[PDB]
Amino acid sequence: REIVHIQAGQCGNQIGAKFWEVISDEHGIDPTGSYHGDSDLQLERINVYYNEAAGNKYVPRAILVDLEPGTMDSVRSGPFGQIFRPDNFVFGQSGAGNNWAKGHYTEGAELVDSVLDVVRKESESCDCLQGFQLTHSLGGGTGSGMGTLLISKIREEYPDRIMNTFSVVPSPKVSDTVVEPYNATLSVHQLVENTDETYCIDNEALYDICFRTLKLTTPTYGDLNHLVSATMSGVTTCLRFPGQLNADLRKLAVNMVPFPRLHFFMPGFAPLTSLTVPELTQQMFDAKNMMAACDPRHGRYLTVAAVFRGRMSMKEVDEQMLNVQNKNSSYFVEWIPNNVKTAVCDIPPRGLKMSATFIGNSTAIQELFKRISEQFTAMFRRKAFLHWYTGEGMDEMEFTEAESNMNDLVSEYQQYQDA
Amino acid sequence: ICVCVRKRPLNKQELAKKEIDVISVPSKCLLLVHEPKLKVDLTKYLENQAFCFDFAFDETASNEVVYRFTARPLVQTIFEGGKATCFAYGQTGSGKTHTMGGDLQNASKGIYAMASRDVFLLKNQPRYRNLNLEVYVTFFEIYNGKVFDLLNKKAKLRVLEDSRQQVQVVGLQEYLVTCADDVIKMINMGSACRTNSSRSHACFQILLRTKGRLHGKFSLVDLAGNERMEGAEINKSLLALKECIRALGQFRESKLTQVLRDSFIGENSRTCMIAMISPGISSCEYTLNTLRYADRVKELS
Amino acid sequence: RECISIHVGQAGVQIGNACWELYCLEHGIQPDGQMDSFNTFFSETGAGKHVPRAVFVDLEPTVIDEVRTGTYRQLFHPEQLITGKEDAANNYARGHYTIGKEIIDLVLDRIRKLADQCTGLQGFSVFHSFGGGTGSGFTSLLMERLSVDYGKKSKLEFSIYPAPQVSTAVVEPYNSILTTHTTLEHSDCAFMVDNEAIYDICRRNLDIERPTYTNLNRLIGQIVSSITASLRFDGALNVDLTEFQTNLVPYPRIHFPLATYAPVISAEQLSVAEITNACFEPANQMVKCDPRHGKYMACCLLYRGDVVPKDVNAAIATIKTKRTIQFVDWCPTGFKVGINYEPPTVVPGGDLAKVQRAVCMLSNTTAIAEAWARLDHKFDLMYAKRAFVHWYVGEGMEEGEFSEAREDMAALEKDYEEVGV
Ligand SMILES: Nc1nc2c(ncn2[C@@H]2O[C@H](COP(=O)(O)OP(=O)(O)OP(=O)(O)O)[C@@H](O)[C@H]2O)c(=O)[nH]1
Ligand SMILES: Nc1ncnc2c1ncn2[C@@H]1O[C@H](COP(=O)(O)OP(=O)(O)NP(=O)(O)O)[C@@H](O)[C@H]1O
Ligand SMILES: COc1cc2c(c(OC)c1OC)-c1ccc(OC)c(=O)cc1[C@@H](NC(=O)CS)CC2
Ligand SMILES: Nc1nc2c(ncn2[C@@H]2O[C@H](COP(=O)(O)OP(=O)(O)O)[C@@H](O)[C@H]2O)c(=O)[nH]1
Ligand SMILES: [Mg+2]
Ligand SMILES: [Mg+2]
Repeated sequence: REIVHIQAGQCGNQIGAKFWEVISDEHGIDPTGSYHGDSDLQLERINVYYNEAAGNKYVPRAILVDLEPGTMDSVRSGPFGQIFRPDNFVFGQSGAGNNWAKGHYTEGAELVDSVLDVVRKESESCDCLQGFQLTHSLGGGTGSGMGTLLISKIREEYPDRIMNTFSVVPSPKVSDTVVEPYNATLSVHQLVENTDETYCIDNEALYDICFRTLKLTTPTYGDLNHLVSATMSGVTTCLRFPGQLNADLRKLAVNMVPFPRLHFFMPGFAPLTSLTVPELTQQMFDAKNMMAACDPRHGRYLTVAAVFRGRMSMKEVDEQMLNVQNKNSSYFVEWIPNNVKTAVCDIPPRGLKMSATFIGNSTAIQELFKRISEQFTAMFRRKAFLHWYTGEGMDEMEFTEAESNMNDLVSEYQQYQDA
Repeated sequence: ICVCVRKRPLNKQELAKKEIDVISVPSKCLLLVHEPKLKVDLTKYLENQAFCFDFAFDETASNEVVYRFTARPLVQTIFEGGKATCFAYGQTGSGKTHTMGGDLQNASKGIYAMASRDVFLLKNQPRYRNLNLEVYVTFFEIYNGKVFDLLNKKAKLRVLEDSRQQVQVVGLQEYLVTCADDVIKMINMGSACRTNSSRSHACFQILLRTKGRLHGKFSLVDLAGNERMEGAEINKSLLALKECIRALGQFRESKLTQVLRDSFIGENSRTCMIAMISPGISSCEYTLNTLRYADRVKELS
Repeated sequence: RECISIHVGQAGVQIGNACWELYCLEHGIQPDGQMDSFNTFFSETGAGKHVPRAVFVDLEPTVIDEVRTGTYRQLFHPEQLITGKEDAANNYARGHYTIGKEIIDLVLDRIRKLADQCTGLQGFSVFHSFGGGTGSGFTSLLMERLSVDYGKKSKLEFSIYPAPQVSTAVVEPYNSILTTHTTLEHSDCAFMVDNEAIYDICRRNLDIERPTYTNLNRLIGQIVSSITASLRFDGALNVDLTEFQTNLVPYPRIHFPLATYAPVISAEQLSVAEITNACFEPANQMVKCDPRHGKYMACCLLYRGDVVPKDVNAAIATIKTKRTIQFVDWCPTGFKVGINYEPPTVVPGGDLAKVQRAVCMLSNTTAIAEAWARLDHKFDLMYAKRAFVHWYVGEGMEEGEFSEAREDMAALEKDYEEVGV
């Protein structure tokens, strides 16, 4: 029915910025101006992602948050910099963090209200608010710590509506901080409690896709974001476009998450880099093509949701889609009936004549949580860099309490490879 | 793991409304449900179903009799240094509180009291005298994922869990008792400020300590009705409880199972489940639900 | 944000004298005065000059006097150069008690005069000798008091571990043990520099039969430059102290990382893979010992100059294939790699040549404790007869403080060994 979009912390801001300019050109929107493009559809549900202001203009329902100016002015003087509403930006000024604590308590709390009070304006402006979606990183802190806070404070003011996040889980390769595992674990715990669905964009997976399968040597933060950015458009398509489903985003939740513990989705895309259909499915269901460092093999799928794109015959899709869960019919939990649903839309993405994307609630995701909990208990062992948080006000046992909650999540996913 | 069922007699209200008693317990381990049914053509018949438990108590069984075959055999477990738990499970009005806390009111007539009585008797026995143990008691309730100290005026407590995963309930008040009359005073106090009717989980504990260390612990639990969307927390806890108990003889966590975690993980731990049943025809679907849950629990023995 | 340098006593002073000169050359500041980023270490004073955020202290003039003499005379303020008439005498007991007390209040206050024009200071980098009069004594006292006036603010010491040949003093080992005891619970991370290791590198590499102080210091200068660098340039490697140490020390026990400089080669291009290869070579360390023996519990690579990660990677890969990896049980396989594009500038009449690219590698090994032994033995063996103790009791020290200090070194040597698998 209508969604607001919070976007916070260097990674989040950069990630979402590409998202925005990517869907904007899908809908045919200028840096400010409105429509331009012989298509007609687009506008039906443009409502959903764009509160529209004075005259023509389209301005996205987006809130921009950070704890240091730089990253924001990167957007303003950038791609679709002019597009966002001016007093929708919320600067930080003070020290960033790159330490959870700072963002979820001290330098964080400081801002919260001034952001919360702007989401409050956007929301109450909405004719019928569907929920919020936020982009941020789990490592570092100006969005992994303020973010998990922002959401802890959205529920409470909005228990009602649902919480959606795209969270980049960090890795040992392509990382700026030794502490990431601390920041990661500390958030994972928070996400588990206050969100309905969370998409995992693993940076380990991400790097692997660029170099391990794309000849791209030094992977910028750039061609890497291009992956996430394309994936994110694929994942939302059905809520921003046709008249096939409609996607209550709550329907999406009620149908993808069998168990309360908000289960985390691993996404996957069809063609890539900066397509026969049988060729498209074979790829979209390949580990070598997941957005999270996992491998659905070492684990069953709870429920899967796939969404195609471009002029192609569903007759073939429904056929191939059955042919996957057959040549692989052991990897689809049999205690949940028609647990794999496919949606087709006919408006091609950027370049690409054909395209597909994939959403998967798979117990293999366990693998991901295990590997961050591996460098965590591997450092919190002989209390590592911990004194950086102790100092900002946190308690020693708030770490064990997080670690403990997290391992259960592994001990639950591993419980459902049952029968 | 021991699983029992207890049928309570029809009360005044039910008899007055002319409720039919559809429960029979023909032997000490067999419970019969005379389920009323209609054929497609509206013909009335009975599908008499049979359930077997370690112990099945009929409407004439008193709390002392029930206690003797359920929690009594677990007291020794704490003196042997183990962790015991006894749960009262069933539908609203089935007799859970009446069994654990006293008739209604009268603390002395309930399992919490009776168990305490035997704890003082055993500690004074030669085989245990030389243990030099001190007896402590606690009483708390769990409501909507929140823990409240019933011996410290519903004070809301915090529950933390390190990485090693043991849980600790910060602030829970432990009271020293040296007499059954002491325990009865803490039970009255706690029951007087509990959130009769379910809505919470009640948990009265008896701890044994010697020197900085916990010797043994017995957790007596008065569960919330098994039949305002808080029923989600109640159902998750009950689902969680079942898997924890079954994991004992071999998740999707909840507060209840988090707090009682250490009582299911040890190798020297025992549990008893008492399923309460309201005998009325109008409660037949609630009864079958209680019985089938019970079946799956004992299924792990 | 900001960053104060303190140089106490001869060695301290002279070392800094030489790395404040490499600093100037790096950032191009004509001695006289002028030419953020460069602001981490300098305060843009007057409407011209650039001046360091440093303080120099010695208990006799001599050394400091040559500073207010040779060019760079103009570079500092007259106040940042504190001097003290009466010597340290060569015994901690004097520097820490008798002769120190008298000058501590005047130093302490001036360094605060420096920290006052610093919106959100960061910490202090302190340079001092290990054995040696005021290097051991005064330092220890400074640090105690700095901890009182600056709660959080980190303290990074650059210590000079003494060695028989580049002349020491008989009592040296006492002094070293002594300071390193008091001083230990007050530093966050310290960089030890073995005078034998530097004397050694100047022989095998620069080819000098008789290495001067002025010869040694130049080399040390470079190691230090590469260490700080990161937080002077700025957006590169180890940013804002904290994340510098958070990277090397896993245990409060002040851990002393082992430093190894890249290509040292005399004036009058080495491969990226090669200099990394020279980093895992004992003959090129900063503290004579060997880690093919002990274990590593945090490795760091700090590159400078023309370098793409593409190589740094393939250099690491092959640096593990036919080598003594030996990482410790409970700790990843570190390698926080940091590249600082800005090329390695060297002194003009210097003995080392300009180089296309240079590496730094800071590792916290257990084998660094081999130096804590070499010192204890000397100390233990002299103390076995109160060898010179009476000079310390003389200024007013307790015979107990000698026990109580070696007592910690017994403990430290235990901890170090205890971290092994
Ligand atoms: N690397 C290096 N070591 C030095 C230098 N000057 C002295 N040393 C060493 O420092 C130690 C002696 O410390 P000193 O600086 O002489 O002692 P101090 O009390 O701080 O200075 P004084 O008051 O002059 O006695 C010995 O280990 C010497 O080898 C130097 O310029 N460079
Ligand atoms: N065996 C029994 N004999 C006589 N009365 C009983 C017996 N069991 C229960 N009752 C009565 O029936 C009611 C149910 O009591 P309790 O209060 O024991 O229910 P629960 O605790 O079963 N109910 P709830 O708290 O709603 O989940 C009370 O009024 C009791 O006094
Ligand atoms: C009067 O001038 C002298 C003054 C001193 C020393 C000395 O003997 C060489 C003198 O000549 C007679 C001196 C002495 C003794 C030492 O131990 C035997 C020492 O280590 C060191 C020294 C001399 N110092 C050094 O060699 C410092 S590297 C300084 C004190
Ligand atoms: N793919 C994606 N990941 C990023 C980007 N920037 C940082 N990351 C990852 O996210 C983690 C923290 O991001 P960062 O923005 O620095 O944290 P912040 O202070 O909360 O804004 C890092 O450890 C990286 O692994 C980005 O540009 N795109
Ligand atoms: Mg009750
Ligand atoms: Mg001296």
